[PDB]
Amino acid sequence: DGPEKNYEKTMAILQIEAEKAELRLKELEVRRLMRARGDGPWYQYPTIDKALIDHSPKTTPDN
Amino acid sequence: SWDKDVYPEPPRRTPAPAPQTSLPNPVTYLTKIFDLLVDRPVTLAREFIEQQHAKNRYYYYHREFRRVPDITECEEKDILCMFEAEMQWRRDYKVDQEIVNIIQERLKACQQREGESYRQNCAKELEQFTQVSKAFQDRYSDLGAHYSARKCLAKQKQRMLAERKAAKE
Repeated sequence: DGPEKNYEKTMAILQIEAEKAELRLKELEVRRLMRARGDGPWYQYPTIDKALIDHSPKTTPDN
Repeated sequence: SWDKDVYPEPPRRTPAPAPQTSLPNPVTYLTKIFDLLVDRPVTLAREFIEQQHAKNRYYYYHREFRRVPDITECEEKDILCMFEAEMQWRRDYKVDQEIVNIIQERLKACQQREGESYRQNCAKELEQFTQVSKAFQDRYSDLGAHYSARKCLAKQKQRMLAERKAAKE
């Protein structure tokens, strides 16, 4: 085939791979931030559900 | 066929034959025999094949590449532009190598042609080759096996910094 075909194919492959590398580094940074802050959807370790708490009148007035 | 400008061949100066001896030169008779028995049939065959070629006359063209932004005008991680520039640089590298080869061919042809007077009659060719050698070496040398356009850029930048330091002193 023509050389220009391989030229364009190389350009496309380079773009795809470079974008993949950018995304991988971005993912690593995002993961570190989320695991160090817990401010993202990832690494949300469970906590006690407030629904379990009962607010009905107890026996002793001072709870 | 080739460009005599690219491949300079000084005009031939063959001396006129002036025999001073009655004895017939064997070389002349041998050359006549060789012409008649070899050159003639060879030329006839060449003519026939040339006719055949003239019948089937087709042309092949020379591909020309447009200039592409150099690695200097390229972003840090712009792989597309970097690929374009690197391919351009490699093409220019090949062209420079071929230029060196052309000048070397000139030098060798001069060495043979001028015979014993080669030392005095090839000064221009030697100077040309020296210039081309210096330029090629400064541009492309010590880059390494994994040479790249970025490497030539780095070498040029280092050279320019050294030049600045020297000029400042």
